[PDB]
Amino acid sequence: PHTYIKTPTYREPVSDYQVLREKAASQRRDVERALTRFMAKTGETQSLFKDD
Amino acid sequence: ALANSVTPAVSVNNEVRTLDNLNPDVRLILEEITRFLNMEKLLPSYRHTITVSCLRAIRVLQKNGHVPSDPALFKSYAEYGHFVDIRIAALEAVVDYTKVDRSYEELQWLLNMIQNDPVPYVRHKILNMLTKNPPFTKNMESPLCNEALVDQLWKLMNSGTSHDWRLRCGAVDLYFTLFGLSRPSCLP
Repeated sequence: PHTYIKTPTYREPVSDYQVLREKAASQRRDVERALTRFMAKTGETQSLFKDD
Repeated sequence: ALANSVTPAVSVNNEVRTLDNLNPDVRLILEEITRFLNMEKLLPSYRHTITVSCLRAIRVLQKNGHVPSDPALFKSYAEYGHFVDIRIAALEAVVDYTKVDRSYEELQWLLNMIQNDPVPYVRHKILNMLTKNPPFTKNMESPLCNEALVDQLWKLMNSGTSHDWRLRCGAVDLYFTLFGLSRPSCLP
């Protein structure tokens, strides 16, 4: 089967709860960090340290 | 819980607390409270509970030697247009700062805010917090034991708080906590 077999294949699915929790957590943390840095850079800003 | 984990930092020769000589533990805590406070600025909570918790945690980090002891952030959160929980958390941080750093101008800022603030509940709360966490007691020798402060607080008991009946009793409590039942000692 190769000369004639023609059975399709699929991509490897990641159904793991641990890595799905990790992916959703890290994507939420990264998008909220990007959003807060963008909003603090394009407006009035404060700083806990001198000129930070 | 993040604020409870903060232990006092090991400053060497009173080294200025800058960003490079930060604790590797406290940098993660500071990143998290910065993320939380900034996200509260865009998606606010029910009664700004995360603002109150993050201001309390920044005061915890300032009480140890981690963040520079600067009251300007809490002085900006204690303005009139903010929610009242943010205001009393920021004013609690300013009262704690003027107790630890013996600040004269912060005590004059707090007494001015007692005299002319629009919300009378905030004035009563500032007198209450300055009674609970006083800048000095009667036993302490402090630089803030002038005749000028005795005259200001006697003028605040006598006049000034004549319109509320709760600010006047709070000023009596503050004068009792600071100078006691007898004649103020730090006086001619």
